[PDB]
Amino acid sequence: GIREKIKLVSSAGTGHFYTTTKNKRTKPEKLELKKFDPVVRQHVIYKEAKI
Amino acid sequence: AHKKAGGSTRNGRDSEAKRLGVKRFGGESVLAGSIIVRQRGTKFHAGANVGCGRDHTLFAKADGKVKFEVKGPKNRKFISIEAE
Amino acid sequence: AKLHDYYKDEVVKKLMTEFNYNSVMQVPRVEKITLNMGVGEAIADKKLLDNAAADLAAISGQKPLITKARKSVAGFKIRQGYPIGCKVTLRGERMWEFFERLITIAVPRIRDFRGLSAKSFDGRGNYSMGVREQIIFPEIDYDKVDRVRGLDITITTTAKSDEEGRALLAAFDFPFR
Amino acid sequence: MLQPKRTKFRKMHKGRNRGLAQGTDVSFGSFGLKAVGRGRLTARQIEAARRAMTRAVKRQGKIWIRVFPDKPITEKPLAVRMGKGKGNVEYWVALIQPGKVLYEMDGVPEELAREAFKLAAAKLPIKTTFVTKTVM
RNA sequence: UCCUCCUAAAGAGUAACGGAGGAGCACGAAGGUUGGCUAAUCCUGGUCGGACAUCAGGAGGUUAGUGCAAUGGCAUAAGCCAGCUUGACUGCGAGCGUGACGGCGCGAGCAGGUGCGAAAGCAGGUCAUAGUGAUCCGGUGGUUCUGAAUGGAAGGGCCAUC
RNA sequence: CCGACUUACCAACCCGAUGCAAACUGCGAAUACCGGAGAAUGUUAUCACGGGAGACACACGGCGGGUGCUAACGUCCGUC
Ligand SMILES: [K+]
Ligand SMILES: [K+]
Ligand SMILES: [K+]
Ligand SMILES: [Mg+2]
Ligand SMILES: [Mg+2]
Ligand SMILES: [Mg+2]
Ligand SMILES: [Mg+2]
Ligand SMILES: [Mg+2]
Ligand SMILES: [Mg+2]
Ligand SMILES: [Mg+2]
Ligand SMILES: [Mg+2]
Ligand SMILES: [Mg+2]
Ligand SMILES: [Mg+2]
Ligand SMILES: [Mg+2]
Ligand SMILES: [Mg+2]
Ligand SMILES: [Mg+2]
Ligand SMILES: [Mg+2]
Repeated sequence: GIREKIKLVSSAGTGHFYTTTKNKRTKPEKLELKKFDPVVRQHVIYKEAKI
Repeated sequence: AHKKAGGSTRNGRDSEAKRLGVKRFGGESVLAGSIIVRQRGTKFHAGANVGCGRDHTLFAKADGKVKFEVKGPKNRKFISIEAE
Repeated sequence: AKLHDYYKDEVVKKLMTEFNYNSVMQVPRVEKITLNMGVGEAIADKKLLDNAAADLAAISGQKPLITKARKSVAGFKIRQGYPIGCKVTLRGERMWEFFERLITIAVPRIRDFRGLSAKSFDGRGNYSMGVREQIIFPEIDYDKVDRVRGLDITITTTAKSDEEGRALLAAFDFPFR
Repeated sequence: MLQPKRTKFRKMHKGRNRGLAQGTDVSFGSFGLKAVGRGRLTARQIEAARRAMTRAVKRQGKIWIRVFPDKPITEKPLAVRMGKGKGNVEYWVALIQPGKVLYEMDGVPEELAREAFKLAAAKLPIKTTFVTKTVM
């Protein structure tokens, strides 16, 4: 369905990322969340990026 | 005469059986973590030393003997563990 | 409030002697007055719901609560959660002030007013009455009204029966027919 | 002809017909016809027996039909093999156990009531007996 | 292929071209937490308003609701509303359930770092049960591994994901 | 307009009596199953690991059932 996969990339300099599914049409603005980054071992802002 | 074709059934589906039900009965000794009941909904409720999982599975949080009991105004069935 | 003291000093004591209540707490009391505009046409243009809300504000002196559809009704093309009306509930001082305005200046302005129906009671001492057009309230500037719109008044009381409720209101010279 | 106006399900298991009846007592009329055998009554048989007794009393008095045919019976057409699903519904039956009161009557002489039920019983497959309303 | 009920004989399991219905998802809120709240339907009285809209009162007592089938649950609500948030966390895991196996499921408690709450505490997605596809091959990012004389590199491994 | 009479008819809710249900339950056995203690009896009859298999066309009879016509030396399950 229109629910489409995206990844969230750590705003730290690490490469670490999460993956998630987003409804591209109804919510066009970028998803942004604080999540744990196990490379720096801190909660950090993550931002939507292409899978 | 002519042999005449039959029709077809529209039914014919079922799901796999899930092995629900009581796994340890009254007086039975259990270790912590032991599953006591697999449920759909809280047909039994968690008493003392008993936990309830995300799927309403009841499990031992202490070692002891399983005690079934009826409690409260609603006459609901509670499972508890008594220390040995 | 002026009519509140009239209640304390006359209505309560005459009612005591009329029904022979044993305790002053047994005498009926007005609990709240509620204004309702069932706008309805808010299904079309939301400015109509707004304009109707402004009228209740001017009449009552407080911001109305907009009321949403309890359930969808295809008979009126309303979905659940659509705004259908607005309400105001008056209590305490501002209730008595509105009640005074209503009797003393508002209902006299009703067209061909012969008095209110004495039978408009629910059976438990609450009185409810409609008004056909907003102009009975001088706070509405006749020069600026957009559309005709009425509203419902409801008076809720501690009365146990309509005979007690009617006696309470009549004691204010509430203009029954 | 008696059928449920509607039912929750269309087809039903065969089941079994063990046991003895509830409803062993005359309850509305003074006289009745009691089942002594065991078996099925079809809606057609119930109606045929009904018509027989009403003719005998020339519509006088009143008649209560105590049984109702609520069980659907399926059959397959001819020249079809086994399988391919359950057959189509053909007719409705009531399961009768010994002791069930099938019909009741009052408003007529007993000597006429016996004659009316004798004519009706000749249509029913099960054996039946004439019974009277007891005190207690 | 998967889920729910009956058949199924009061533990589990149990066939048939037996009887009945659904899935091949949705949601950054429809998740977390703190605080609060309680339904359907019907009868009375009220502007337009009608069998059915919003309002007040009463009866009733869950006959309502649950994002989507059915069953089992739910008032301490799992139903309804609002504030603040990202625990829809990373590494593990005593001990169990269910499979011939591959596998699937439940889980207290540890370490790090968070959210709500005065605090006790709660949070490792959603009332639970469907919303799915092994291996091979190949792509993308990272990495304290390997690097065919030696120093690199290619290619491979490991980790995340397609 | 409102509305009255009458019925060759039907008539929900509620109340009293009477039945039916695999996919109804405010009730509810006998058995079977799980755990614990005790005596006797039993060639360890139990479990784990390892070597070698064969078998995966079943049949009838009793009891409980689906399908069929409570037909079949019919068909598909449970248990002996
Ligand atoms: K079963
Ligand atoms: K919330
Ligand atoms: K062996
Ligand atoms: Mg031939
Ligand atoms: Mg199942
Ligand atoms: Mg079973
Ligand atoms: Mg059994
Ligand atoms: Mg709460
Ligand atoms: Mg339910
Ligand atoms: Mg759900
Ligand atoms: Mg080299
Ligand atoms: Mg084979
Ligand atoms: Mg063969
Ligand atoms: Mg075989
Ligand atoms: Mg066999
Ligand atoms: Mg055979
Ligand atoms: Mg058979």
